[PDB]
Amino acid sequence: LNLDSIIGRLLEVQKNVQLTENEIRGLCLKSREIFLSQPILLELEAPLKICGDIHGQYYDLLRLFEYGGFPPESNYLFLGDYVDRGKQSLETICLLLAYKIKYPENFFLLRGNHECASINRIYGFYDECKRRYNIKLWKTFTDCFNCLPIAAIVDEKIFCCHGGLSPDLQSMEQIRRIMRPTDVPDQGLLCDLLWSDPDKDVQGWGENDRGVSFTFGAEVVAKFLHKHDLDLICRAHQVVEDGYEFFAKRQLVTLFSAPNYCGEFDNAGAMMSVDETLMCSFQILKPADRPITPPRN
Amino acid sequence: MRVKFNPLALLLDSSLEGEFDLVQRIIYEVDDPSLPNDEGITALHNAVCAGHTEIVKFLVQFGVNVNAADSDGWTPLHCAASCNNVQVCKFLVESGAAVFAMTYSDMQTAADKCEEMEEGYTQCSQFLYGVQEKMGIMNKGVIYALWDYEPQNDDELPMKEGDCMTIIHREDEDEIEWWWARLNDKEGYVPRNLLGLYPRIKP
Ligand SMILES: [Mn+2]
Ligand SMILES: [Mn+2]
Repeated sequence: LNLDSIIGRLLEVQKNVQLTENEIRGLCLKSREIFLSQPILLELEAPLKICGDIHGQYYDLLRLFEYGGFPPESNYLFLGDYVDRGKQSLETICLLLAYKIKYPENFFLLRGNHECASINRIYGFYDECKRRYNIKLWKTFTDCFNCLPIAAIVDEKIFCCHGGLSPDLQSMEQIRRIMRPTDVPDQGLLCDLLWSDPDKDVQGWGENDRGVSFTFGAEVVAKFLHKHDLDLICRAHQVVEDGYEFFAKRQLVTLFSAPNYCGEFDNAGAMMSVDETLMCSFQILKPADRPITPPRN
Repeated sequence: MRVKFNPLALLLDSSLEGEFDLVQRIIYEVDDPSLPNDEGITALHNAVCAGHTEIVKFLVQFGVNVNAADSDGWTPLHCAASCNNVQVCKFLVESGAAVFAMTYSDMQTAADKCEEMEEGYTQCSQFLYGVQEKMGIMNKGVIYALWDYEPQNDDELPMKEGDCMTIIHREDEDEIEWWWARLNDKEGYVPRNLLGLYPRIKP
Protein backbone atom coordinates (compact mmCIF):
# COMPACT_ATOMS: atom_id res chain seq x y z
CA LEU A 1 0.00 0.00 0.00
CA ASN A 2 1.69 3.17 -1.29
CA LEU A 3 -0.08 6.23 0.11
CA ASP A 4 1.91 8.80 -1.86
CA SER A 5 0.97 7.04 -5.10
CA ILE A 6 -2.70 6.85 -4.04
CA ILE A 7 -2.94 10.49 -2.96
CA GLY A 8 -1.13 11.55 -6.12
CA ARG A 9 -3.66 9.80 -8.33
CA LEU A 10 -6.53 11.27 -6.27
CA LEU A 11 -5.04 14.78 -6.42
CA GLU A 12 -4.36 14.59 -10.17
CA VAL A 13 -7.90 15.80 -10.98
CA GLN A 14 -6.87 19.21 -9.63
CA LYS A 15 -13.40 13.27 -13.27
CA ASN A 16 -13.12 9.74 -11.85
CA VAL A 17 -9.96 8.45 -10.18
CA GLN A 18 -9.29 4.74 -10.71
CA LEU A 19 -7.81 3.25 -7.57
CA THR A 20 -7.75 -0.51 -7.42
CA GLU A 21 -10.23 -2.41 -5.27
CA ASN A 22 -7.37 -3.71 -3.11
CA GLU A 23 -5.97 -0.19 -2.66
CA ILE A 24 -9.38 1.04 -1.45
CA ARG A 25 -9.67 -2.04 0.74
CA GLY A 26 -6.24 -1.28 2.20
CA LEU A 27 -7.28 2.31 2.95
CA CYS A 28 -10.27 1.02 4.92
CA LEU A 29 -8.24 -1.65 6.71
CA LYS A 30 -5.32 0.55 7.79
CA SER A 31 -7.50 3.50 8.79
CA ARG A 32 -9.83 1.21 10.78
CA GLU A 33 -6.94 0.06 12.99
CA ILE A 34 -5.94 3.69 13.59
CA PHE A 35 -9.50 4.66 14.51
CA LEU A 36 -9.58 1.85 17.08
CA SER A 37 -6.16 2.82 18.46
CA GLN A 38 -7.45 6.32 19.26
CA PRO A 39 -10.28 7.21 21.66
CA ILE A 40 -13.87 7.37 20.51
CA LEU A 41 -14.01 10.78 22.24
CA LEU A 42 -11.08 12.68 20.71
CA GLU A 43 -9.13 15.20 22.81
CA LEU A 44 -7.51 17.67 20.42
CA GLU A 45 -5.55 20.91 20.58
CA ALA A 46 -5.74 24.00 18.44
CA PRO A 47 -4.62 25.16 15.90
CA LEU A 48 -6.89 23.23 13.57
CA LYS A 49 -9.49 23.66 10.83
CA ILE A 50 -12.95 22.18 11.37
CA CYS A 51 -15.14 21.17 8.42
CA GLY A 52 -18.75 20.03 8.07
CA ASP A 53 -20.62 17.91 5.56
CA ILE A 54 -18.95 17.08 2.24
CA HIS A 55 -21.42 14.46 0.86
CA GLY A 56 -19.19 13.25 -1.96
CA GLN A 57 -18.62 16.73 -3.46
CA TYR A 58 -15.00 15.83 -4.13
CA TYR A 59 -14.04 18.95 -6.06
CA ASP A 60 -15.22 21.09 -3.14
CA LEU A 61 -13.09 19.04 -0.74
CA LEU A 62 -10.09 19.96 -2.90
CA ARG A 63 -11.14 23.61 -2.69
CA LEU A 64 -11.28 23.30 1.11
CA PHE A 65 -7.70 22.03 1.17
CA GLU A 66 -6.51 24.66 -1.32
CA TYR A 67 -8.00 27.37 0.91
CA GLY A 68 -7.00 25.88 4.24
CA GLY A 69 -3.73 24.22 3.28
CA PHE A 70 -3.28 20.58 2.27
CA PRO A 71 -2.34 18.17 5.10
CA PRO A 72 -0.11 18.38 6.93
CA GLU A 73 0.29 22.15 6.49
CA SER A 74 -2.82 22.51 8.69
CA ASN A 75 -4.49 20.24 11.23
CA TYR A 76 -8.03 19.15 10.31
CA LEU A 77 -11.11 17.82 12.06
CA PHE A 78 -13.99 16.73 9.82
CA LEU A 79 -17.40 16.32 11.44
CA GLY A 80 -18.78 13.57 9.19
CA ASP A 81 -21.12 12.98 6.25
CA TYR A 82 -18.43 12.28 3.67
CA VAL A 83 -20.51 9.94 1.51
CA ASP A 84 -23.96 9.84 -0.16
CA ARG A 85 -25.86 12.31 -2.36
CA GLY A 86 -22.84 13.61 -4.27
CA LYS A 87 -21.34 12.00 -7.34
CA GLN A 88 -17.82 11.25 -6.01
CA SER A 89 -18.22 9.78 -2.53
CA LEU A 90 -15.50 7.23 -3.29
CA GLU A 91 -12.81 9.81 -4.12
CA THR A 92 -13.88 11.90 -1.11
CA ILE A 93 -13.60 9.18 1.53
CA CYS A 94 -10.51 7.61 -0.06
CA LEU A 95 -8.56 10.85 0.17
CA LEU A 96 -9.73 11.51 3.73
CA LEU A 97 -8.77 7.98 4.77
CA ALA A 98 -5.41 8.32 3.01
CA TYR A 99 -4.68 11.54 4.92
CA LYS A 100 -5.78 9.92 8.18
CA ILE A 101 -3.25 7.12 7.66
CA LYS A 102 -0.48 9.58 6.66
CA TYR A 103 -1.05 12.00 9.56
CA PRO A 104 -3.01 10.14 12.26
CA GLU A 105 -2.07 12.74 14.92
CA ASN A 106 -2.88 15.81 12.80
CA PHE A 107 -5.92 14.65 10.81
CA PHE A 108 -9.22 13.57 12.31
CA LEU A 109 -12.55 12.28 11.03
CA LEU A 110 -15.72 12.15 13.09
CA ARG A 111 -18.61 9.85 12.26
CA GLY A 112 -21.69 11.42 10.72
CA ASN A 113 -25.11 9.82 10.40
CA HIS A 114 -24.28 8.85 6.81
CA GLU A 115 -21.29 6.79 7.96
CA CYS A 116 -23.86 4.08 8.62
CA ALA A 117 -24.78 1.04 6.52
CA SER A 118 -28.51 1.63 7.06
CA ILE A 119 -28.36 5.20 5.75
CA ASN A 120 -25.78 4.92 2.97
CA ARG A 121 -27.55 1.77 1.77
CA ILE A 122 -30.23 4.03 0.30
CA TYR A 123 -28.75 7.53 -0.12
CA GLY A 124 -26.11 6.76 -2.74
CA PHE A 125 -22.92 5.20 -1.38
CA TYR A 126 -24.13 1.62 -1.70
CA ASP A 127 -25.08 2.29 -5.31
CA GLU A 128 -21.75 3.98 -6.04
CA CYS A 129 -19.80 1.05 -4.57
CA LYS A 130 -21.90 -1.48 -6.49
CA ARG A 131 -21.57 0.44 -9.77
CA ARG A 132 -17.82 1.16 -9.71
CA TYR A 133 -16.72 -1.91 -7.71
CA ASN A 134 -18.81 -4.45 -5.80
CA ILE A 135 -20.90 -5.04 -2.69
CA LYS A 136 -18.06 -6.62 -0.74
CA LEU A 137 -16.13 -3.33 -0.85
CA TRP A 138 -19.19 -1.52 0.52
CA LYS A 139 -19.17 -3.98 3.43
CA THR A 140 -15.49 -3.22 4.08
CA PHE A 141 -16.31 0.49 4.30
CA THR A 142 -19.04 -0.35 6.81
CA ASP A 143 -16.59 -2.23 9.04
CA CYS A 144 -14.38 0.87 8.85
CA PHE A 145 -17.21 3.39 9.33
CA ASN A 146 -18.32 1.39 12.37
CA CYS A 147 -15.01 2.27 14.09
CA LEU A 148 -15.07 6.05 13.57
CA PRO A 149 -14.89 8.26 16.67
CA ILE A 150 -18.08 10.17 17.36
CA ALA A 151 -17.10 13.36 19.20
CA ALA A 152 -14.12 15.55 19.95
CA ILE A 153 -13.20 18.21 22.49
CA VAL A 154 -10.74 20.94 21.48
CA ASP A 155 -8.70 22.37 24.39
CA GLU A 156 -11.51 21.40 26.81
CA LYS A 157 -13.56 24.29 25.40
CA ILE A 158 -15.13 23.24 22.07
CA PHE A 159 -17.38 20.19 21.98
CA CYS A 160 -17.59 18.81 18.42
CA CYS A 161 -19.94 16.19 17.01
CA HIS A 162 -21.86 15.67 13.79
CA GLY A 163 -25.42 16.10 15.06
CA GLY A 164 -25.84 17.56 18.53
CA LEU A 165 -26.81 17.06 22.15
CA SER A 166 -28.52 14.04 23.77
CA PRO A 167 -30.89 13.55 26.72
CA ASP A 168 -28.66 10.55 27.51
CA LEU A 169 -25.47 12.67 27.73
CA GLN A 170 -24.68 13.18 31.42
CA SER A 171 -20.89 12.80 31.38
CA MET A 172 -18.16 12.57 28.76
CA GLU A 173 -17.33 9.14 30.22
CA GLN A 174 -20.50 7.69 28.71
CA ILE A 175 -19.12 8.66 25.32
CA ARG A 176 -15.75 7.07 26.14
CA ARG A 177 -17.33 3.74 27.12
CA ILE A 178 -19.18 3.16 23.83
CA MET A 179 -17.43 0.15 22.35
CA ARG A 180 -16.47 -0.28 18.71
CA PRO A 181 -17.14 -1.50 16.11
CA THR A 182 -20.77 -0.45 16.45
CA ASP A 183 -23.71 0.36 14.24
CA VAL A 184 -25.73 3.54 14.77
CA PRO A 185 -28.60 2.48 17.09
CA ASP A 186 -32.18 3.60 16.56
CA GLN A 187 -32.05 5.73 19.73
CA GLY A 188 -29.73 6.59 22.59
CA LEU A 189 -26.51 8.53 23.00
CA LEU A 190 -24.60 7.52 19.87
CA CYS A 191 -27.74 8.09 17.79
CA ASP A 192 -28.38 11.59 19.18
CA LEU A 193 -24.74 12.61 18.76
CA LEU A 194 -25.09 11.90 15.02
CA TRP A 195 -28.72 12.92 14.45
CA SER A 196 -30.05 15.68 16.70
CA ASP A 197 -30.66 19.30 15.61
CA PRO A 198 -30.94 22.61 17.46
CA ASP A 199 -34.19 24.55 17.11
CA LYS A 200 -34.94 28.16 18.08
CA ASP A 201 -38.66 27.38 18.58
CA VAL A 202 -38.15 24.47 21.01
CA GLN A 203 -38.04 24.68 24.79
CA GLY A 204 -36.06 21.67 25.99
CA TRP A 205 -36.18 18.56 23.82
CA GLY A 206 -38.52 18.77 20.85
CA GLU A 207 -39.53 16.34 18.14
CA ASN A 208 -37.27 15.95 15.10
CA ASP A 209 -38.82 15.87 11.61
CA ARG A 210 -36.18 13.37 10.47
CA GLY A 211 -38.09 10.80 12.53
CA VAL A 212 -34.91 10.17 14.53
CA SER A 213 -33.53 11.62 17.79
CA PHE A 214 -34.66 15.05 19.06
CA THR A 215 -34.41 18.78 18.63
CA PHE A 216 -32.89 20.85 21.43
CA GLY A 217 -33.41 24.49 22.35
CA ALA A 218 -31.08 27.28 23.41
CA GLU A 219 -31.44 26.53 27.12
CA VAL A 220 -30.22 22.96 26.66
CA VAL A 221 -27.09 24.38 24.99
CA ALA A 222 -26.46 26.85 27.83
CA LYS A 223 -26.94 24.17 30.51
CA PHE A 224 -24.63 21.71 28.75
CA LEU A 225 -21.80 24.25 28.36
CA HIS A 226 -22.12 25.44 31.96
CA LYS A 227 -22.11 21.92 33.40
CA HIS A 228 -19.01 20.84 31.46
CA ASP A 229 -17.20 24.22 31.52
CA LEU A 230 -17.35 24.40 27.74
CA ASP A 231 -17.52 27.54 25.64
CA LEU A 232 -18.85 26.23 22.34
CA ILE A 233 -20.62 23.42 20.54
CA CYS A 234 -19.41 22.92 16.98
CA ARG A 235 -21.58 20.68 14.82
CA ALA A 236 -22.69 20.12 11.24
CA HIS A 237 -25.56 18.01 9.87
CA GLN A 238 -27.74 20.89 8.51
CA VAL A 239 -27.22 22.87 5.30
CA VAL A 240 -26.90 26.55 6.21
CA GLU A 241 -27.08 29.41 3.73
CA ASP A 242 -23.79 31.10 4.66
CA GLY A 243 -21.81 27.92 5.33
CA TYR A 244 -21.86 28.63 9.07
CA GLU A 245 -24.68 29.61 11.40
CA PHE A 246 -24.71 30.62 15.07
CA PHE A 247 -27.29 29.42 17.57
CA ALA A 248 -28.08 30.41 21.17
CA LYS A 249 -26.04 33.62 21.27
CA ARG A 250 -23.05 32.02 19.52
CA GLN A 251 -22.82 29.18 22.04
CA LEU A 252 -23.36 26.76 19.14
CA VAL A 253 -22.22 26.90 15.51
CA THR A 254 -23.39 24.78 12.58
CA LEU A 255 -20.75 24.17 9.89
CA PHE A 256 -21.56 22.96 6.40
CA SER A 257 -18.80 22.53 3.83
CA ALA A 258 -20.65 21.46 0.66
CA PRO A 259 -21.60 24.53 -1.43
CA ASN A 260 -24.68 24.27 -3.66
CA TYR A 261 -25.68 21.21 -1.68
CA CYS A 262 -27.44 18.65 -3.92
CA GLY A 263 -27.35 21.24 -6.70
CA GLU A 264 -30.66 22.44 -5.19
CA PHE A 265 -29.46 25.08 -2.70
CA ASP A 266 -27.41 28.17 -3.40
CA ASN A 267 -25.59 27.74 -0.09
CA ALA A 268 -21.97 28.59 0.61
CA GLY A 269 -19.66 26.12 2.32
CA ALA A 270 -17.55 27.10 5.31
CA MET A 271 -14.77 25.81 7.50
CA MET A 272 -13.78 27.20 10.89
CA SER A 273 -10.15 28.03 11.72
CA VAL A 274 -9.25 27.76 15.41
CA ASP A 275 -5.89 29.29 16.34
CA GLU A 276 -3.68 28.66 19.36
CA THR A 277 -5.61 31.18 21.48
CA LEU A 278 -9.00 29.66 20.51
CA MET A 279 -9.80 32.65 18.27
CA CYS A 280 -12.25 31.26 15.70
CA SER A 281 -12.72 32.59 12.19
CA PHE A 282 -14.53 31.31 9.12
CA GLN A 283 -13.29 30.67 5.59
CA ILE A 284 -16.07 30.65 3.00
CA LEU A 285 -16.25 28.46 -0.09
CA LYS A 286 -18.36 30.51 -2.44
CA PRO A 287 -20.61 28.47 -4.76
CA ALA A 288 -18.19 27.42 -7.52
CA ASP A 289 -20.46 28.91 -10.21
CA ARG A 290 -15.28 55.63 -6.55
CA PRO A 291 -18.15 54.32 -8.63
CA ILE A 292 -18.02 54.50 -12.42
CA THR A 293 -19.07 57.90 -13.72
CA PRO A 294 -21.79 58.14 -16.39
CA PRO A 295 -20.89 58.64 -20.05
CA ARG A 296 -21.14 62.05 -21.67
CA ASN A 297 -24.11 62.51 -24.01
CA MET B 1 -8.11 30.57 27.70
CA ARG B 2 -11.58 31.13 26.21
CA VAL B 3 -13.25 30.77 22.83
CA LYS B 4 -13.72 34.02 20.97
CA PHE B 5 -14.85 34.76 17.45
CA ASN B 6 -13.12 37.05 14.97
CA PRO B 7 -14.10 40.64 15.90
CA LEU B 8 -15.16 41.45 12.33
CA ALA B 9 -17.36 38.35 12.40
CA LEU B 10 -18.76 39.64 15.70
CA LEU B 11 -19.46 43.10 14.24
CA LEU B 12 -21.36 41.65 11.27
CA ASP B 13 -23.38 39.18 13.33
CA SER B 14 -24.24 41.52 16.21
CA SER B 15 -25.28 44.20 13.72
CA LEU B 16 -27.48 41.65 11.96
CA GLU B 17 -28.90 40.24 15.20
CA GLY B 18 -29.59 43.53 16.98
CA GLU B 19 -27.10 43.16 19.85
CA PHE B 20 -26.38 46.88 20.11
CA ASP B 21 -24.43 46.46 23.37
CA LEU B 22 -21.90 44.19 21.65
CA VAL B 23 -21.72 46.44 18.58
CA GLN B 24 -20.55 49.31 20.80
CA ARG B 25 -17.78 47.21 22.36
CA ILE B 26 -16.54 45.10 19.46
CA ILE B 27 -16.26 47.99 16.99
CA TYR B 28 -13.14 49.27 18.79
CA GLU B 29 -11.46 45.90 18.13
CA VAL B 30 -12.00 45.85 14.36
CA ASP B 31 -9.37 47.44 12.14
CA ASP B 32 -11.85 48.76 9.56
CA PRO B 33 -15.55 48.60 10.54
CA SER B 34 -16.34 49.27 6.85
CA LEU B 35 -14.59 46.06 5.76
CA PRO B 36 -17.06 43.66 4.11
CA ASN B 37 -17.35 39.87 4.15
CA ASP B 38 -16.75 37.58 1.15
CA GLU B 39 -19.81 39.00 -0.66
CA GLY B 40 -19.43 42.75 -0.07
CA ILE B 41 -21.82 42.83 2.91
CA THR B 42 -20.78 45.24 5.67
CA ALA B 43 -21.99 45.72 9.23
CA LEU B 44 -24.09 48.70 8.06
CA HIS B 45 -25.71 46.49 5.41
CA ASN B 46 -26.81 43.97 8.05
CA ALA B 47 -28.10 46.65 10.44
CA VAL B 48 -30.17 48.26 7.67
CA CYS B 49 -31.62 45.01 6.27
CA ALA B 50 -32.55 43.79 9.76
CA GLY B 51 -34.18 47.09 10.74
CA HIS B 52 -32.00 47.84 13.79
CA THR B 53 -32.29 51.61 13.51
CA GLU B 54 -30.24 52.49 16.60
CA ILE B 55 -27.37 50.38 15.26
CA VAL B 56 -27.75 52.00 11.81
CA LYS B 57 -27.31 55.42 13.41
CA PHE B 58 -24.44 54.37 15.67
CA LEU B 59 -22.46 52.87 12.79
CA VAL B 60 -23.16 55.91 10.61
CA GLN B 61 -22.28 58.35 13.42
CA PHE B 62 -19.11 56.27 13.88
CA GLY B 63 -18.00 57.12 10.34
CA VAL B 64 -18.46 53.83 8.50
CA ASN B 65 -18.77 53.90 4.73
CA VAL B 66 -22.40 54.85 4.22
CA ASN B 67 -22.11 53.99 0.50
CA ALA B 68 -20.27 50.65 0.63
CA ALA B 69 -21.45 48.49 -2.27
CA ASP B 70 -21.62 44.68 -2.34
CA SER B 71 -20.88 42.39 -5.28
CA ASP B 72 -24.12 43.45 -7.00
CA GLY B 73 -23.50 47.12 -6.17
CA TRP B 74 -26.10 47.24 -3.38
CA THR B 75 -25.52 50.18 -1.03
CA PRO B 76 -27.16 50.52 2.39
CA LEU B 77 -29.61 52.89 0.68
CA HIS B 78 -30.50 50.13 -1.80
CA CYS B 79 -31.14 47.88 1.19
CA ALA B 80 -33.26 50.41 3.09
CA ALA B 81 -35.27 51.08 -0.06
CA SER B 82 -35.94 47.38 -0.70
CA CYS B 83 -37.37 47.24 2.84
CA ASN B 84 -39.61 50.25 2.04
CA ASN B 85 -38.02 51.82 5.12
CA VAL B 86 -38.44 55.52 4.40
CA GLN B 87 -37.21 56.60 7.85
CA VAL B 88 -33.84 54.87 7.49
CA CYS B 89 -33.80 56.04 3.85
CA LYS B 90 -34.08 59.66 5.04
CA PHE B 91 -31.41 59.21 7.70
CA LEU B 92 -29.00 57.71 5.16
CA VAL B 93 -29.68 60.54 2.69
CA GLU B 94 -28.99 63.05 5.46
CA SER B 95 -25.77 61.12 6.16
CA GLY B 96 -24.23 61.26 2.68
CA ALA B 97 -25.97 58.44 0.80
CA ALA B 98 -25.30 58.41 -2.95
CA VAL B 99 -28.88 59.02 -4.09
CA PHE B 100 -28.13 58.09 -7.72
CA ALA B 101 -25.92 55.10 -6.91
CA MET B 102 -26.85 52.28 -9.28
CA THR B 103 -26.61 48.53 -8.97
CA TYR B 104 -24.51 46.58 -11.46
CA SER B 105 -26.65 43.84 -13.03
CA ASP B 106 -29.67 46.11 -13.66
CA MET B 107 -28.54 49.77 -13.38
CA GLN B 108 -31.20 50.55 -10.77
CA THR B 109 -31.05 53.14 -8.00
CA ALA B 110 -32.42 52.76 -4.48
CA ALA B 111 -35.72 54.35 -5.52
CA ASP B 112 -36.10 51.57 -8.09
CA LYS B 113 -35.68 48.95 -5.33
CA CYS B 114 -38.82 49.83 -3.35
CA GLU B 115 -41.08 46.78 -3.26
CA GLU B 116 -44.35 47.26 -5.15
CA MET B 117 -46.42 44.79 -3.11
CA GLU B 118 -45.11 45.42 0.42
CA GLU B 119 -46.31 48.00 2.89
CA GLY B 120 -44.61 51.37 3.08
CA TYR B 121 -44.03 51.31 -0.68
CA THR B 122 -45.83 54.59 -1.46
CA GLN B 123 -44.07 56.74 1.13
CA CYS B 124 -40.63 55.23 0.56
CA SER B 125 -40.64 55.39 -3.24
CA GLN B 126 -42.13 58.89 -3.30
CA PHE B 127 -39.45 60.08 -0.89
CA LEU B 128 -36.60 58.63 -2.94
CA TYR B 129 -37.98 59.58 -6.35
CA GLY B 130 -38.80 62.97 -4.85
CA VAL B 131 -35.19 63.36 -3.73
CA GLN B 132 -34.01 62.34 -7.20
CA GLU B 133 -36.31 65.04 -8.63
CA LYS B 134 -35.50 67.97 -6.35
CA MET B 135 -31.80 67.17 -5.87
CA GLY B 136 -29.88 70.25 -6.97
CA ILE B 137 -33.05 72.39 -6.78
CA MET B 138 -34.15 72.23 -3.14
CA ASN B 139 -31.91 73.56 -0.36
CA LYS B 140 -30.95 76.39 -2.73
CA GLY B 141 -29.49 73.72 -5.03
CA VAL B 142 -26.72 72.99 -2.53
CA ILE B 143 -25.11 69.56 -3.03
CA TYR B 144 -22.07 67.67 -1.75
CA ALA B 145 -19.41 65.51 -3.40
CA LEU B 146 -19.24 62.03 -1.87
CA TRP B 147 -16.03 60.95 -3.66
CA ASP B 148 -12.92 62.49 -5.16
CA TYR B 149 -12.96 63.02 -8.93
CA GLU B 150 -10.18 64.14 -11.22
CA PRO B 151 -11.79 65.56 -14.38
CA GLN B 152 -11.76 63.54 -17.59
CA ASN B 153 -12.84 66.55 -19.69
CA ASP B 154 -11.94 70.24 -19.61
CA ASP B 155 -15.51 71.26 -18.68
CA GLU B 156 -15.66 69.01 -15.58
CA LEU B 157 -15.13 70.30 -12.05
CA PRO B 158 -12.45 68.66 -9.89
CA MET B 159 -14.13 67.34 -6.74
CA LYS B 160 -12.75 66.57 -3.32
CA GLU B 161 -14.90 64.44 -1.03
CA GLY B 162 -17.03 66.74 1.09
CA ASP B 163 -16.91 69.64 -1.38
CA CYS B 164 -19.99 71.85 -1.09
CA MET B 165 -21.34 73.06 -4.43
CA THR B 166 -24.41 74.69 -5.99
CA ILE B 167 -26.23 73.13 -8.95
CA ILE B 168 -26.56 76.01 -11.43
CA HIS B 169 -28.11 73.92 -14.22
CA ARG B 170 -29.21 70.27 -14.23
CA GLU B 171 -30.72 67.77 -16.68
CA ASP B 172 -31.60 70.43 -19.26
CA GLU B 173 -28.44 70.94 -21.35
CA ASP B 174 -28.03 67.71 -23.37
CA GLU B 175 -26.69 65.99 -20.22
CA ILE B 176 -29.18 63.96 -18.18
CA GLU B 177 -26.53 62.41 -15.90
CA TRP B 178 -24.15 65.40 -15.57
CA TRP B 179 -25.08 68.66 -13.83
CA TRP B 180 -23.62 72.15 -14.30
CA ALA B 181 -22.44 73.16 -10.83
CA ARG B 182 -20.46 75.92 -9.13
CA LEU B 183 -17.57 75.06 -6.80
CA ASN B 184 -16.20 78.25 -5.20
CA ASP B 185 -15.03 80.40 -8.14
CA LYS B 186 -15.38 77.76 -10.88
CA GLU B 187 -18.21 76.16 -12.85
CA GLY B 188 -18.33 72.83 -14.63
CA TYR B 189 -20.11 69.54 -15.05
CA VAL B 190 -20.19 67.08 -12.15
CA PRO B 191 -21.35 63.43 -12.32
CA ARG B 192 -24.69 63.06 -10.56
CA ASN B 193 -24.08 59.57 -9.13
CA LEU B 194 -21.24 60.77 -6.88
CA LEU B 195 -23.30 63.56 -5.27
CA GLY B 196 -25.35 63.66 -2.08
CA LEU B 197 -27.98 65.92 -0.58
CA TYR B 198 -25.75 66.07 2.51
CA PRO B 199 -22.09 65.20 3.14
CA ARG B 200 -20.71 62.10 4.80
CA ILE B 201 -19.91 61.94 8.51
CA LYS B 202 -16.13 61.82 8.92
CA PRO B 203 -14.58 58.65 10.52
MN1 LIG C 1 -25.45 15.61 5.89
MN1 LIG D 1 -25.95 14.46 8.84
